[PDB]
Amino acid sequence: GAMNSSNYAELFNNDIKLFVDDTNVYRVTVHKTFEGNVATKAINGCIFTLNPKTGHLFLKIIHTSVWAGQKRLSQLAKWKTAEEVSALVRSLPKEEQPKQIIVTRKAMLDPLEVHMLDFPNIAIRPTELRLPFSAAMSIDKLSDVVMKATEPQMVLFNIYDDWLDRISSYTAFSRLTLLLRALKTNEESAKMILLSDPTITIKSYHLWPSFTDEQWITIESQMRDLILTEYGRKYNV
Amino acid sequence: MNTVPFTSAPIEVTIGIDQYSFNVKENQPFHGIKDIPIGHVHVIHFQHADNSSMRYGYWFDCRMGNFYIQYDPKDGLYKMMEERDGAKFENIVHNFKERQMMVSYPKIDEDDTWYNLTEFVQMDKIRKIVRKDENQFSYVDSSMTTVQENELSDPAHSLNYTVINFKSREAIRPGHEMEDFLDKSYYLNTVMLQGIFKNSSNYFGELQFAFLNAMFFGNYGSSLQWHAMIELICSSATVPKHMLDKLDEILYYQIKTLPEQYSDILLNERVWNICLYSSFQKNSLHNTEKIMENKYPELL
Ligand SMILES: CCCC(C)(C)NC(=O)c1cc[nH]n1
Repeated sequence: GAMNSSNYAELFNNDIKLFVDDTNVYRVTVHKTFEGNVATKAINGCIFTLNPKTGHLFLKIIHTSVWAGQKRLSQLAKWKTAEEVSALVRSLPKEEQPKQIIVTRKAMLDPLEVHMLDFPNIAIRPTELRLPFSAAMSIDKLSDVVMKATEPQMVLFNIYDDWLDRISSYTAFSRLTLLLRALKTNEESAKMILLSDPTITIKSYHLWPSFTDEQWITIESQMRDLILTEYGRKYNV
Repeated sequence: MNTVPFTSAPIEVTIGIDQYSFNVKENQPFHGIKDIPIGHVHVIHFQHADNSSMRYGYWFDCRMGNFYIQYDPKDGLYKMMEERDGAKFENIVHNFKERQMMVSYPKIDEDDTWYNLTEFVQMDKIRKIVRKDENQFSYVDSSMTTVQENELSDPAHSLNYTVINFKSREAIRPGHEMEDFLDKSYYLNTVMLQGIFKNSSNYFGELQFAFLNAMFFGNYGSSLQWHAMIELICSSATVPKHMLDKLDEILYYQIKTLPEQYSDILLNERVWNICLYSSFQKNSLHNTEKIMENKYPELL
């Protein structure tokens, strides 16, 4: 069933699983029309499909053409997500297919369950965790590939860079959630923390800067401070 | 007028005959029920005074044989049996009638309730849902499970209702996942109506039979089946107009007949609110919506 604080280490066992987040699939800018009405303009989006044990990110870019002439786009987006996740699973060799798929929003359960009826042994699960995967579009290289797409495209990334050479996947996931939570709570400040020091660079094949172990500890402390702050700046505490 | 005689009434029991019920005391001089409507299936049912647990009963059609009730002190229940000796049976019934030892099924100037609840119910279809081919009548009780409940345990004693499952490959065409899940017309019209039931009369017959087993026996799996069959229609955007009009009449009389005090356990809040207020057919069940809103506004 649901995934929460009590079964957190299950994410890092040796049963293949994927998180699926659909919060950036259907993206719009809201604007005024010449007549003073309001309309939306879709921009490119993405499905965020992540193996939390390995860091493998299957980023399916959703080009705005998939919405042309369609109605009820927020509903369609859930079914398009489920369609693309199902297509991904079917494209993987059997021994790479997930045993569980965890959706970050409960509204994806029925769309994904229906699309995965051919896979009765893959468990579709919700979670009680509030995971900050919407902030994926605050990672500059991911935002860039999404916004530059002229057609549907899948791009494969490791969202942990090379961290697993030095830390475990529990620690890597905790680092990722901290970074993404910070970017979600105050993107400008979080990005300043990550890129203020011009001597620490991002490798061409990486998403995040090449921090040493000690620098990660400092960075991680600065992100906690940011989150606690905003929590005060927010609630006045 | 047909008759279901009783050998005797050895244990105190609330006997039901269709929508009627009456009390017979332990060893009361009671010998059965006369003046029963030819042309209708019927159900005769029982609740012992000492064990209100296990309501049970028999679906039957007097045109198919001469049936009587006899208590079995070993199995502890009133059993329906068929008498093959036609003259013996007629003679027995005539004696009991002459001595005025039978209650009478009432036939009331205004009444069409039982017709309206069983319009599409056929004994032959009942006997396929309830499998016991050596008898012409069908036993049902409170505890019998449905084939679908067993998939999710004695098969001989099951209710073989048609399995309806909205998240099933049968319900969902590959490549039409969203379409078929949000508009169930292809599952209703092609899979179920054209494919399994053959026509809407057979579909309504099973729907009405499921309701009556839910109401008279408190059979939970029957209640589930009734609601699933309602929901499959209401969730289809394309339904023949005659089916919607008939469904409205069917449900009207079921809601009218339901005991007011059983509404909390026999009516599923989600299905009814979805069907009357959210579904494609939200505006197509005027009679049902009106009686529901006036009789059970709390459910809604
Ligand atoms: C003495 C003849 C009238 C009978 C006795 C047949 N009425 C009943 O048995 C009866 C029992 C409960 N309701 N009606």
